[PDB]
Order: sequence, then C-alpha cells, then structure tokens
Amino acid sequence: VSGLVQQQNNILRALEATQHAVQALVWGVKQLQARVLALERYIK
Amino acid sequence: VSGLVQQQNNILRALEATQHAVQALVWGVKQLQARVLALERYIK
Amino acid sequence: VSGLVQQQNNILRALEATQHAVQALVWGVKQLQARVLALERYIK
Repeated sequence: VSGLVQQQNNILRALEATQHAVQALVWGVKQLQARVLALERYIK
Repeated sequence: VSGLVQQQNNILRALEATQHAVQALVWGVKQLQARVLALERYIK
Repeated sequence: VSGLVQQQNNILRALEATQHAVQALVWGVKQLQARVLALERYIK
C-alpha cells in the first residue's frame, strides 16, 4: 500500500491491536472481580 | 455515505468504541482497587 | 492546519492517547493480580 491508503491501513491495524488488548483487559478485570468476590465471601 | 467519508467514519467509530471501553475499564479498575485495599486493610 | 491533514492529526493524537491509556491499564491490572494472589496465598 502507499499514500492515504497506507496511512488509513496503519491506523486500522493499530485500532485492531488496541481492540485485542482491550478485550483481554475486560476478561482480566472480570477474572479479578470473581477472585475478589470469593475473598469477600470467605472473609464474611 | 461512501468513499473517504465512509472510511473516516469507520475509523472514528472504532476509535470512539475503544475510548468508551477504556473509560468503563478505568471505573472497573478503581472499584477493584478499593475492594482489594479493603481486604488488605482487614487482613492486617 | 486544515482539511484532511487536520482530521487525520486529530485521529492520530486521540489514538495515541488511547494506546497509552490501555498500556497503563495493562500494568494496573497486573498489579492487582499480584495483590489478589498475595491475599489468596496468605488465606490458604
């Protein structure tokens, strides 16, 4: 690619990489939520 | 819409979706940080 | 600056800021994983 097409393509690839990283953060936060809830339930 | 406006709107919608997920994750991490700190303060 | 170069520079500055935010949150979730693991290991 080249020109505007290369510039748009770089932006889209970087968005896709950020999207994959965000999806993994969502599931790391939900796995934490479950481990923290288990600790809270145990202490109670 | 089509052509460059369609392509630029697809990029802006994807960037906005990623920004919204980061703002929801910032709140979920603040809530987990407070819950983890309360567990650590109880245990100590 | 104006036209397409202004629109593209605005998208690039916003995408860069979102990528920085996601990398900070990847480290913050790993810090909370370590804290939660310490709590689990002690309780066990």
